[PDB]
Amino acid sequence: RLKHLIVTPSGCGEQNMIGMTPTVIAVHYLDETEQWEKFGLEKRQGALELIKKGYTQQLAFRQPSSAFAAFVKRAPSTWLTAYVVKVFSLAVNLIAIDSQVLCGAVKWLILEKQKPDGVFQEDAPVIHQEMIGGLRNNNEKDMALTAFVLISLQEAKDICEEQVNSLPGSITKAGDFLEANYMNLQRSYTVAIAGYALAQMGRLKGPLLNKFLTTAKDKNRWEDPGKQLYNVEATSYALLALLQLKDFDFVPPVVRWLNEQRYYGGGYGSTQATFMVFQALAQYQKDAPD
Amino acid sequence: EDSDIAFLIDGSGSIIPHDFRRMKEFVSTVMEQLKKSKTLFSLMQYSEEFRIHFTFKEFQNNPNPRSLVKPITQLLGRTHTATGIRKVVRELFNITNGARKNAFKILVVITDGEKFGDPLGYEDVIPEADREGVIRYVIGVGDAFRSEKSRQELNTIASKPPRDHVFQVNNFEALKTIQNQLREK
Ligand SMILES: [Mg+2]
Repeated sequence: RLKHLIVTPSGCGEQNMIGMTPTVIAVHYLDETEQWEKFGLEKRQGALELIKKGYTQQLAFRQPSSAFAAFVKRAPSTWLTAYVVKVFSLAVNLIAIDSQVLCGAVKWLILEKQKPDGVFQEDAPVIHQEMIGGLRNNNEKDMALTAFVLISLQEAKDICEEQVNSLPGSITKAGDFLEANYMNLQRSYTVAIAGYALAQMGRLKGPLLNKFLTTAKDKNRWEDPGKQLYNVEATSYALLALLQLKDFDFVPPVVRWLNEQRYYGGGYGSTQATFMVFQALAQYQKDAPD
Repeated sequence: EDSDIAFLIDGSGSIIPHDFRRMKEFVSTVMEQLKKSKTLFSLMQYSEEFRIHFTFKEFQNNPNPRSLVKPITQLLGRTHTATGIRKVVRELFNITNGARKNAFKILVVITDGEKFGDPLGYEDVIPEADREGVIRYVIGVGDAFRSEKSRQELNTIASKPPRDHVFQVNNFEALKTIQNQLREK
């Protein structure tokens, strides 16, 4: 069913990535899951070819602190600045990229994009808030951000540890700001993502857990009405947030639902969920003894 | 000819509904063909939370199993087995719930062998089950024998000997095995 995910990257600032994510999440599900037997196997490099065409094009507009906006001369953002960084954590599977570039990016994101208290104010919102998934019209100003930064950073941990020894601080105090101020949230989206980052720091043990655990509607979804992309994405956040405590109880429910929705990636805007949909379906089969 | 049998069934999310389907069709068939010597039955479904579906009285008033068992549904939580153990013997195996003086106490734990999230450990709830004399069979399900800790948690639930106490779910022999184990009692 999944034949509609290798897509042509394009667009000035991020559409290349918009096309790079369905071109990078396929080779990440398909590979780890040993599903390279129906097609014939002559395309695998075609994607890496496709990837070396877009990520490279994504570098046509580097910024001096290795920062990333859609636009160079502009004061650059932080969602595309760190999210293309996270689209690369799946690239390391096959593509050959260098590593000093991200540590030269993070040095700025801690020197000029974190407050003494663990806040992360996106000092440049973007013009494309449809690529961002469920980050548009929530009230919770910078909780969802402070953890979305933390997960982007911690995805490529044990990578920028040599070149930049500042990073572990930004991770810790951001997650501290989370744990002391994670319980007092209302929505499940913010519940889901920040649970996972404390799970990344191993710190998701306690009532902070209960709220996140609680919020499960029928134990197989984090229910909100904003968009299914918000729910399906945060379900894939909690699922990754679940594999990290090695739970094998609450996982099949999710799996069941996540395998009756019959979502296989696709559509304008369907950018965040696409990534998460199969990133978590893939790490699942990596842990689950089959 | 005195006999009180309890059921401590896992209802955690690690139980797939077919396992749960198969639990209900299994626990029933034990009942239907075993109206013997006034054998008394109690069940409780356990998970993160717990549900006494019937005590002995609620059971004594209605003997029709198929009517009893069809509606039972799943809880989809974690696996608090040991905390479900002490609650059975303290609540289901209380006379206040129908337990008869001088009856043989047997508990049939239907679980998948993965204790999880129980604030109580296993070391608390077994030697009390010994000091209080419940015969503890374990009916392990799904993938319970594939790995190591899952089958070992089972022999830690069952009493000794395990060759007469630990059984597989699919085998329809365990009931005949208690049937003959009572038949000679
Ligand atoms: Mg379980």
